[PDB]
Amino acid sequence: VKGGGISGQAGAIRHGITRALMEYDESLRSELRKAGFVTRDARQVERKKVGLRKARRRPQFSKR
Amino acid sequence: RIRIRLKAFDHRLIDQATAEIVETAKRTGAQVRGPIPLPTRKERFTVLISPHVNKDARDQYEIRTHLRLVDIVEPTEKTVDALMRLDLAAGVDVQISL
Amino acid sequence: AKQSMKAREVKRVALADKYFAKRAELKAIISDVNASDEDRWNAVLKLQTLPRDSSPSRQRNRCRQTGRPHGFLRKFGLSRIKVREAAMRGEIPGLKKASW
Amino acid sequence: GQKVHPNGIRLGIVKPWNSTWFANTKEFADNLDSDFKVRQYLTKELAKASVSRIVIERPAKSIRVTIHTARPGIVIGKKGEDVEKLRKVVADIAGVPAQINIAEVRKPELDAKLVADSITSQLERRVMFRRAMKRAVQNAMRLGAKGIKVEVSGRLGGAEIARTEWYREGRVPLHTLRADIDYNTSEAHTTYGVIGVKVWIFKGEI
Amino acid sequence: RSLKKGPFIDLHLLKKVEKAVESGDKKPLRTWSRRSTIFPNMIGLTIAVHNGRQHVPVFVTDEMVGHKLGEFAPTRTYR
Amino acid sequence: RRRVIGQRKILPDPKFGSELLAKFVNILMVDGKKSTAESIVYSALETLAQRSGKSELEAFEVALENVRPTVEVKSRRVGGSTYQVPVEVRPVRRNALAMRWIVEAARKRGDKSMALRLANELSDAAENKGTAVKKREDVHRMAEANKAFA
RNA sequence: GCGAAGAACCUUACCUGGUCUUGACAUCCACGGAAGUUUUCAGAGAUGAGAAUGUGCCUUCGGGAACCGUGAGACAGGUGCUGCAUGGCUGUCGUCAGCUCGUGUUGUGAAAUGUUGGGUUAAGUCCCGCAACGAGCGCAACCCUUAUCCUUUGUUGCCAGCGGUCCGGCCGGGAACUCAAAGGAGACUGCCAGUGAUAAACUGGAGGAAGGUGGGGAUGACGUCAAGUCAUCAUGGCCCUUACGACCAGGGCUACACACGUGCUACAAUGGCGCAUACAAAGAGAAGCGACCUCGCGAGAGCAAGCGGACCUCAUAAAGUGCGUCGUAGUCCGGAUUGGAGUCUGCAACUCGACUCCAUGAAGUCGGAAUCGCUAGUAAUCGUGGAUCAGAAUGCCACGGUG
RNA sequence: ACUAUGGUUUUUAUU
Repeated sequence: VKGGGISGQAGAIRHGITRALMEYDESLRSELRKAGFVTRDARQVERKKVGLRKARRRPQFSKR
Repeated sequence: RIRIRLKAFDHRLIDQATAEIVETAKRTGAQVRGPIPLPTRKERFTVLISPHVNKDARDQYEIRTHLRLVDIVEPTEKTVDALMRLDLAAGVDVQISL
Repeated sequence: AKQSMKAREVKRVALADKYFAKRAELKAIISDVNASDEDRWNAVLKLQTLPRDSSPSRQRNRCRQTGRPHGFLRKFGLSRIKVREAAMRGEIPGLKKASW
Repeated sequence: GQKVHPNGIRLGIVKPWNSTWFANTKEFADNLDSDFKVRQYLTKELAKASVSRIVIERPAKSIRVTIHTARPGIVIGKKGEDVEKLRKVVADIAGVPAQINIAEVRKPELDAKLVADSITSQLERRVMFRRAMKRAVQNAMRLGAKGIKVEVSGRLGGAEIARTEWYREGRVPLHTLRADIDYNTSEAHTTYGVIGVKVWIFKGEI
Repeated sequence: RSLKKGPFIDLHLLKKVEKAVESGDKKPLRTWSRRSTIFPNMIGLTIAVHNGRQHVPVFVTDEMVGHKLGEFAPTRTYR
Repeated sequence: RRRVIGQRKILPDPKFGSELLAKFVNILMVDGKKSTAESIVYSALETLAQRSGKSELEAFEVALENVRPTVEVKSRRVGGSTYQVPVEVRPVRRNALAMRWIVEAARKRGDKSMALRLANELSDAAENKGTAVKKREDVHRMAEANKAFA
């Protein structure tokens, strides 16, 4: 393994182990099919919204 | 190891040299090295949409990097001077390398 | 913007042609102080302030598209208040959208 | 304004543009100043010569233009050399020697800028215009339109309110991303006030 | 202080320092020199320094050298 | 407005062996280092267990079973008057709440490290003890202010 | 923290002495001469005098042209005033689903109707149905993009397979895997079964780049407020024109009689202090970014490699983690307005810039009733860059780490 | 509904 943070390296290794078990046996190509370990997750970052510094915590700026 | 990488700034002006970058290589010699993938820089600019106040919204624009290697594969000076004083496209900059 | 300001906007480089635009490549070699107690060149740096309403710093461009000196984009030759309308019209070399 | 303009984002993506040239950062504003001033010159000389668009190119140490018209004969004029008198002005504005040529545009009553030039006169003269608008629509729908709209704003019925009067056929959608709309704005002046007229044409997607 | 090796010198005042050598009794002269410094080889004549609406007469002592003419002619009436 | 995408469920904790502890390391989460979760497991399992609960299989779970919230109060109208009306606590909140309130008293001791100062107040919850038990006891007293309705 | 990603002069409305009047920038009747190049004097300078030297190559009685300067009358010029005058630009309820027209019916008539009812949806969304029948505008749909596939190309990258090896991507060179583009495909409740007015619509399974608005965005109905803007302009009024125009040399715009809307860092100890360490993008870079190295406590300066950026540099990301240490205290906490002393740039840093080293260690013991933000890569919480430009951002915008 | 209970904001150029 090379590149990126060690908690992402771990996630790429569970994918690699599942793809290697899929090369080993015709029963593993079934028993691992829907386990979710080759099914790429989406925690996809939203387009940065003006005029917020970070994410969704809205600044006060209101009274008057 | 001498390189002559071509850089464009308008994507429609490098769409005029798409064949001539291969014909130049087949006219100067026989090996073709024009094409190359390379990392693209987005070269982004972001701007306000209201001329006054209203800093609540901004819109994004791009120019990107369009790059072709060209390269030199011929040692003969009557061909090296034709590649070092070369023409292919308009609105361009050329990166000479050692 | 006043017509007097629209004229200063060009006059502030039209004589810099003679004094700075072909001389200021030597701003560290000829135009910079080097001697202590006994200068030997020996009063030539005053010739850099001899022309009227004109200096290497006063070469400021302001903005040609609109009457605002601030809010200019030098790499596209436009003001930020007109650059969208011009980039939608396609007038700007190389600058475009898709989209974001 | 409100409701998306065909000269706005609709032209800012995937469409070709009439000026096609480059410039370095040390003189970029005079390159944009000349592009405006040469087209502003030519579009006013040819104001009654059925002109629609003008393209601009900048070859090395030169400038080159093409003028698109539905009447080449009035633009090329006497002896077939009446465009040469235009070079001497645009070469002063650009600072470089100028090249000029023309091109014939087909189906004139299908271009929004030449259709506007068939109806602005009727408002300027203060004459009956509802059949001029029927003709403007029916001639475009005969030539090859898939939709057309025309709308007048100013002095209608001698009122003081911001009221409009129109004629349409085939439906011209503006909120469609791909519809490639041809849109002209026109205005006339009279001893009873100014009168505006807008023309929108649809021919197909992309 | 310094300025770019050795003291700042200001020329439209200096053309009088060159003649007051040979100094004497005269009226205080109007001067627009506000960044000029009070060094012992540039001082010699009576002067009135500009404040942005008037010229005010100013005088210096033997124990001061690290100062500028504008500090003897303040531009504020206060409030 | 009832249209929601949250509404998450829990499963038994892999190291605490219980559904009643399934949220124990996940509450009041801050700055993502998750250093309490790594420092609270096994390293307090024989120093919290001193006098309460029978065997390691309940001697930590007792600190979430011996202390019980039973009632929660909010003002409501009945028959012709307003009262502080209680609602009786269900099994899905019976055990997984009272460990959310000891973080106040655990910040009045001068006691070192988050896991060990928290477990020292949780060690008292196994015998129904605590400093300022307001969020359990002051609502129980208010749920005795009226005891019959309509 | 707005116009403005910068401000000594300049910018600039405000303002004070000097000063020009057909105007710094024009057009109409006229009009002088190489465009250029040096240099002197009064004066703060504007300004006013000059003192000298440039005439191409053609060629017709001639005369060219950049830039300067003139003879009459109209005028020129104006961050002067006026968005209750007009075109353009633009805000928000709201990205809410709503607003209406032609003809028939009813009523004497303003109008009422349809758009209401009945299913259903994010949605006047989709269907059913009536004295209503038909219809436009907006809604949803294109496109941008993400999980995949088809396809092509490869150094300055990456470096396995092949030969040689300063045994090293090092020399030849190539695609293990992967970085890396540049161009196309396609999703339709389509298929299966259940509910429903077998309509519309809703709910599981099969197989998916993505299901049943897949996720995230763009667009701004009719209008409200006669919404802010002549500080970009256009352009009609009201006014100034030996001036409120244009300038030189300087005050300011960073005043202070005294009040608001927000923000940051601490009032500890999942906190500080010291030492050694894991793993990121993204961006700018020839008066630029500056390596190796020396000098000073340090800003920064010096010698000086690379060079238009997958290359060299800005520039050993920080929190996180280990190993040592300090303790429940106004503290090793906390760092503030003056004080001592340097560095850098420039016409010039007292008033009016930014960085750096020393001394002080104040106030701060959780705020006066009272008030406010956020529901999944969200709350949390710690770093990083850039525009301007001779001279610097506790801002603004963008990108990651951890959740 | 157990929220025991309540007053102003100029006539005058305008929506």
